[PDB]
Amino acid sequence: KYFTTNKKGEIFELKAELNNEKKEKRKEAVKKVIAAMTVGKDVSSLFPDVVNCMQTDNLELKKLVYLYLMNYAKSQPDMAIMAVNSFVKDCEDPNPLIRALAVRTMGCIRVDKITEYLCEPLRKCLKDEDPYVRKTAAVCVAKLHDINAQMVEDQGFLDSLRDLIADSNPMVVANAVAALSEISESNLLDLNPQNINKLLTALNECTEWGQIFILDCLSNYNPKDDREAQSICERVTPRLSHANSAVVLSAVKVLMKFLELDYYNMLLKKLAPPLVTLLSGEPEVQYVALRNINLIVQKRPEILKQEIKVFFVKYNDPIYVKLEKLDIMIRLASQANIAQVLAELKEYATEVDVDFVRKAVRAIGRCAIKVEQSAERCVSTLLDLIQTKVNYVVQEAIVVIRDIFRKYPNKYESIIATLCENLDSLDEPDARAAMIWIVGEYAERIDNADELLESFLEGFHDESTQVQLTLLTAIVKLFLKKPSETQELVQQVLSLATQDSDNPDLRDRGYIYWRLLSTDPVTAKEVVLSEKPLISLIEPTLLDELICHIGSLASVYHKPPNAF
Amino acid sequence: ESVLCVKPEVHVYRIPPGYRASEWQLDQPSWSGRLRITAKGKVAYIKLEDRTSGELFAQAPVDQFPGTAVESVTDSSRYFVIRIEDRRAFIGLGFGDRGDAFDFNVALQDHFKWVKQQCEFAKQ
Amino acid sequence: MIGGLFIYNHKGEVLISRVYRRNAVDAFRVNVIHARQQVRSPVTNIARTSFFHVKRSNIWLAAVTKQNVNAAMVFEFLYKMCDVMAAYFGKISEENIKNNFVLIYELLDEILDFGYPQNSETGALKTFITQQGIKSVTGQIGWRREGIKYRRNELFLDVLESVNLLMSPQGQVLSAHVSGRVVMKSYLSGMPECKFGMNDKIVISIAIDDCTFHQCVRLRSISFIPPDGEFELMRYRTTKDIILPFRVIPLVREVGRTKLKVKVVIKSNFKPSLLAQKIEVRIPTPLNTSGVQVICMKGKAKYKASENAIVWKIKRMAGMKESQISAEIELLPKKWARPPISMNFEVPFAPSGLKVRYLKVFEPKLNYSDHDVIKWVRYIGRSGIYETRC
Amino acid sequence: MIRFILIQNRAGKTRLAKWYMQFDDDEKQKLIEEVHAVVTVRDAKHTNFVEFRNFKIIYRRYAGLYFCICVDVNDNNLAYLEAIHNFVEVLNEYFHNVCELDLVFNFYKVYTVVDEMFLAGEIRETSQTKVLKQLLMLQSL
Amino acid sequence: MRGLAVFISDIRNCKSKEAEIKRINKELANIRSKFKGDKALDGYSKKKYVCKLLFIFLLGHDIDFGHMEAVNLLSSNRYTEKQIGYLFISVLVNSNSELIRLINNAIKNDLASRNPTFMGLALHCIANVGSREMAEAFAGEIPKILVAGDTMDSVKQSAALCLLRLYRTSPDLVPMGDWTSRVVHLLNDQHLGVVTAATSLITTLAQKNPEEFKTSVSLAVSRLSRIVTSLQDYTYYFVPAPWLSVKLLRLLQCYPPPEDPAVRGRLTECLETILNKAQEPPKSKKVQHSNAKNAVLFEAISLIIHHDSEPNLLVRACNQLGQFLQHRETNLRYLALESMCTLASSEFSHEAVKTHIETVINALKTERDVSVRQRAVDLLYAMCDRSNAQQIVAEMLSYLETADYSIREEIVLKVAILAEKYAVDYTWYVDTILNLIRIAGDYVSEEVWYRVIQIVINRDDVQGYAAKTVFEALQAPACHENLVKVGGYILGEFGNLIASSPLIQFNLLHSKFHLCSVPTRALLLSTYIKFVNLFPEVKATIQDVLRSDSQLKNADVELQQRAVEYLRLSTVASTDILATVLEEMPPFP
Repeated sequence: KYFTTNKKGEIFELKAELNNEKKEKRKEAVKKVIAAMTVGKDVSSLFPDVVNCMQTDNLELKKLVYLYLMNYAKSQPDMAIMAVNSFVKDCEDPNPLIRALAVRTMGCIRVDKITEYLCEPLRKCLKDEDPYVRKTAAVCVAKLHDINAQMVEDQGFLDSLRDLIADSNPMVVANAVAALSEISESNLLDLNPQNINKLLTALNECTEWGQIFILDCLSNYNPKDDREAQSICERVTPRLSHANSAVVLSAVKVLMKFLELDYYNMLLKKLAPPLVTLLSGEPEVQYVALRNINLIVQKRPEILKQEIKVFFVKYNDPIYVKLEKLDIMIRLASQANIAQVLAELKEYATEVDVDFVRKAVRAIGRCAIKVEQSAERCVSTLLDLIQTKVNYVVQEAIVVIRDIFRKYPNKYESIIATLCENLDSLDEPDARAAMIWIVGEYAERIDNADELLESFLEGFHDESTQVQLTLLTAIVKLFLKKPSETQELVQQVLSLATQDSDNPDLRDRGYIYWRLLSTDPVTAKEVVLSEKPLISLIEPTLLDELICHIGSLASVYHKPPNAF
Repeated sequence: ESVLCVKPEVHVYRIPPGYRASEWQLDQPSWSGRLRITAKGKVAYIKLEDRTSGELFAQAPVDQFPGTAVESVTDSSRYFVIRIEDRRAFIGLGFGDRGDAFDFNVALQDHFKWVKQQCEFAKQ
Repeated sequence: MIGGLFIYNHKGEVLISRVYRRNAVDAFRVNVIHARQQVRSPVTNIARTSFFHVKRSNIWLAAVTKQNVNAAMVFEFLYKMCDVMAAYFGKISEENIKNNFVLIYELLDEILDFGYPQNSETGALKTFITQQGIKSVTGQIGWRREGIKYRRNELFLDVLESVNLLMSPQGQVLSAHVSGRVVMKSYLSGMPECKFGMNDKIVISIAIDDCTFHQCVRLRSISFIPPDGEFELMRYRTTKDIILPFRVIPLVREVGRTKLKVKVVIKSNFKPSLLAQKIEVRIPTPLNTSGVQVICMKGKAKYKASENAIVWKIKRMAGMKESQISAEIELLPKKWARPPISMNFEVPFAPSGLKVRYLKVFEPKLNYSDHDVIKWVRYIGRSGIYETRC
Repeated sequence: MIRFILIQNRAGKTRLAKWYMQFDDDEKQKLIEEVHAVVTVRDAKHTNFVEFRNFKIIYRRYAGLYFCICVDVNDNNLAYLEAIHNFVEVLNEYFHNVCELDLVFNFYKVYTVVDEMFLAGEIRETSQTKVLKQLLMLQSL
Repeated sequence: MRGLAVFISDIRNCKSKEAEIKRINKELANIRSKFKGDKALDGYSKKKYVCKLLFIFLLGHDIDFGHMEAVNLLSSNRYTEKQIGYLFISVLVNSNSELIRLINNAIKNDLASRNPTFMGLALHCIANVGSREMAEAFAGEIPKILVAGDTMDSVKQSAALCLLRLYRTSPDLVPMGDWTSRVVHLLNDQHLGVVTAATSLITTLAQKNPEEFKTSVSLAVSRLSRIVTSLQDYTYYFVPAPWLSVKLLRLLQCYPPPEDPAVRGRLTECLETILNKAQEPPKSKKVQHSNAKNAVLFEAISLIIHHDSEPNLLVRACNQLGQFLQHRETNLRYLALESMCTLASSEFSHEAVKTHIETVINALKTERDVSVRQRAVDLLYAMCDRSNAQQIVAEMLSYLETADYSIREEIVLKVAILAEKYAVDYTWYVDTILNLIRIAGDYVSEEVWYRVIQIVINRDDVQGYAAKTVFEALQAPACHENLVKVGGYILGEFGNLIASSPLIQFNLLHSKFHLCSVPTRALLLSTYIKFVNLFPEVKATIQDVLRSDSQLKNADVELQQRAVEYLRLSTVASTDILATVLEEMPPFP
């Protein structure tokens, strides 16, 4: 072929430097190979020459070959097995970084032929005296399991990992519990006098990552009695103030599980400050922190009942925590602090984020329906937002005041005159569907309702069918309240819904309204104009599943883990 | 006690005196470090602290943001004049980026937006 | 656990990838980086695979995983990966990573080992990592005057955009760039200070990704002082991940040389709460056209003989719907080269994907707030050379 | 016509970039970036006929190098696909088993070969013999 | 020049990008200090300094000097210095009017030269820069270089292409004159290389001047006759001169069929011989032979389609493109599908292309690449008339069940058009659309449902079949959302033609009632009252839905207004009003 040549170019300049005897040029040659792998260059012809640089004693040189062997340990595994006879030489030399380098690299090779070459040098590494080696020999056992090795010999290895839990260096117990958690998907003898007492003495000593895997393992623990469940929670609660976003939610994951219980009222005052100070972190951490508050304030509402001020939305927050601090603000809105929410939700409706103002105005409507003594405040906010005359606010407040007229009939009718002055600014198909209802109902009071629906009727087509059905229902409600003056509309729209329209969902509503009014208008008042019933959370079977998965990604989607 | 905003890279310049920016030294700060804005109820504190250890250098109660405790320099939108309490004393802050002096002004606005607002619900 | 770390650049090219047991590479590229209309959650489950990502200075740090991982721990690891890499590089960038492909391979086998995060304390790594990194007064505001005192404080921030598209008839987006600008009628009193913020859709013949500012703009958050009244704040062009508002399907069936059957289907690629106005579609005809029967059921269309193009003026078109037009063109007998089917429209969103997130306004002396200021936005998108090859 | 000839690495570093249109200094830089955003992706089971921006790309994968000749839509794309391979063999017997670095150390001699075969947007010469009878006469001159 | 290889080895072996720009701008400080410092550079030492400037410009950096020093090199007496000089000023195109006169002073000193390695180098400098300032001085002297017979034949190839660049930049500056009847005469030349640049020139110039070059048709066809019916210099893997017999075959496309019948007698038998070699066994199994023989073919096919002259060839070229659809190379399937789309439109091959309906469908289902796949769909829509419409539409639907997410948008739009345009009767058209909403109903428009329902409402014998078809389509647990609207209406209006039992149909729709949108949930509530009129025994089981607080107390106003009324119609003591108000609806206009 062309452009390979095996004699000059980039490769033969490197094969002259990989075979250079002085190790000053060897290290600079392997670094150029590793940077040539990431771009995508064929360096597979360099492979039996890089491995000749392993016969060395310089530490910086062997780590550079191992990165060349690491990228080929996973991408092209049938080549990395060519170097296995120098791996097991490096599982016996001193400078026990190299002990931990060879065991890490042989764990990544997904060939079944390493198992007679790895099962023996794991057993010297799991009893090594420098505990950096046991930190990666314990994770290699979880790497040996993912290699297709059922391996009752590795069931002789799990006898060593359970011994590694009762070790002296807690960076070993960081991985030994992390491996025994992940290999438990295929175990974890949770002995009450010995294992749990040694896990918790590890917990106050580990890294800020091993205190995640231990608490993610105690989330699979079940107490014997409720006397034990107190003496476990008195040692997890010191892990509610650590400088990591992760440790706290794993220490909430244990406490929200171990409330199968006086102390039950004591613990809720200790679970509330760190779940509040979980939001002083970076923006992606809050999105996990807020969607685990969003389960806790559904499951146990009495924890964060008094802390709504922290959940207010700042201007510079990203949109995934502006839409989520808004949602938790709704679930904590009560009779006492609705004065602080509605004066805050009015503040977000004068912003510029269109899809956030469109949800901040609706959150006023989810406060009026939720908190029933506050609808006068929720209406007086909405009639002030329409005085700002902003056409993405008025076209959203007119949909919410429809949902306040339905929940609360014949108390707030007097602001319909304040609404309909902004009739010309209605453009959205949802906002116009709300006005035609508001003229449709209460047409016994709006005197010129016979003309307001007719101005919508000239452009009856080229509209959404949400409007076209609602205008069909509103003129018929206008007919059955005033069967003397708007009869000339009912010949119009009902020969626009049936004779002209091609949508059968619009058309069948036309003939059903047409055959009512030509049969019996006394019955038709009982059908169309009957008094409508009033209008109005994770389902608790699914909710009690997710509190077992507080810190994890199952709670972030509010989905059970079988959908992953 | 809450934390309104907290930022590194502020600079304290001594004040030869109004309060124009160029009448200072402007070349080498007499102090540098991290800014902390704390809130003990109604009394807002600015906290000048070291960026490594957390050693509190100087601290000033505000209580009035258009008041004389925080006075923006008439020249520029980033340099300030603060009344430190120990004893009343005038040292001059000065911030690096405009966004670090905008988010200072907003954080001392929104706290006194809240203090006046709770004075309204107290009357209700 | 951590199925792997995918350090992506601005363009979507994989700078550094590690895998711990790829379709996961480009499932993140298409559906997170070049996501068109979606609101950006930081973690998203796309086709049974979870995609964590943390952006640090135009670098996508994807942490692609499958199982039920502790999502607080991943996001707390993707920060701890930066604070190691910041101690070795300074700023995270596309230029510092490409200088240090070797060092990051020694970090991503030290700070994590088979997905599990390890002891990533930067004081401890210096004994285990041998590679070293490769490092690299406004006296008077001269564009507004003193004492502007208006009776009501307002900002009319309308984002004006023009869309240019040449699309292959197979639906392949060949050329697409939006040349748009941000105009704000500023009726703010005093001497205010705005902090205009927006999303990450803007990079700060052939169209080049570009963005220029006004002289008042100062430079992720634009901070300025607005001149009195209307001023062109920010003019930009952008050629990536364009939200195309309409898809035109040129189904043309030529029958010999005496007829021509032209069917053009518009599909509207935006949500139905929005509504596009003044739609005009120009469907060009051959030069020897002798008479055209246009039958379209929605909108008006007529054969303009002096232009040799069937102009199909439909007044309003909502989102997600579609229309058809048929035209059995008669011919009068070289083969006819096909000029593109051009389209003219206006849409009430910004098709470059630009959305305004926040705009605070502070005045120091004669105090008013943001919530005293009635702030409008008005996203106006528009066609320019909006062609579809016939 | 041929609008540009582009020999580029898989990394993206260009080797030959011969332009036959008037493009600006940044417009030349972006079109190069858009080619290997396309040519580096697709493998040997795809066609060599990319419908690029307004006009075709005809490429061939050569062992780490991509030879992209960028062509109007109405030209014979299978003829210019062999005009690539006719151009590679001329670089082969002139550089004597040409490697990748012979386009870097001898970049000015590549500009002679491409001006010998592809002049003014169009195939000047087709013969491998009459190039190398002419091109080896230039080398002793 | 070994001073360059020391430089480039220092640039490429930099540790970083910033270590390059420290070494680049160190070398530019050296080159500027030699030129502006002006110690006399003895020829070739200036040649490596300009060549280092040219390498620095090709790395992306900026060069703002040395243009005056390269114009020194154009007056040199060696080819090696004129090569770097005529390359630095054609790559770094400047706008200095001080220099363009100094360049054009140097090009005229080389065009006056009789050396073909200097004239052959000067015409490269003109045809690469190509500016109007060079076009205005050289529009009259390049044609006299191209015509005059004492010019070496390796310069006529360059001047004919330099006049091609000078015509494409400044077409109102090279006029047709006494220059025209000698460029046509170049097609009798001894080289096939002069002819390659000549038919390049006559192809573009006859786009706007077709009649002035009409004498080239009898010269192109007689020149193509000796190529095809045969050139050891120009054979490219046993194919005689491929790029000549492509460019000589694209010259013929700029024209009508030839007026002289001795040339049509010569052009068609030379188009037969290109078409005859495509069925012959390959002289070489190399893939670079299978393109160069087919590159001449896909212009020989594209010539016949352009003429539409003789039906014998359009039949044979179509039967030639039948073999390339079943081809192991992805190019020859993609180019056969682009040719047959332009072939199926003309009236002489439209009957002949319909015999390849079975091959394209097998090429539709097999192909991995979507770009070759979308050309098959564009061919099937172009092949379709009434004599094969039910064959394609049934096979586009049976493809669509396993189709990928890419092409599924394009097929649904074409099946709905081919069903409506080519409906044999209404019983077929309901049958396919019902299936189109079953298979890929997410992409079926709401303009398409309405003609399904309005044919089921209007006609009589598609009422029982469409009642069966939507009931068998709704029993899949993941049916598409739009058939729930279509099936929820048709089972509402025509449910008593498949009663399987009424208790199944309500429990089927109510299973589909949730997890759906607002108008789907709206339209199903209009169904639940139509069952009360038609099916008197399911009445007790429907009102237990219509009295629930997930219906009467629902948040959006249309579901509440529809569920309250359709509760009251069957609850208010009234049977004669319900059978009246829900009578079978009249047909549509």
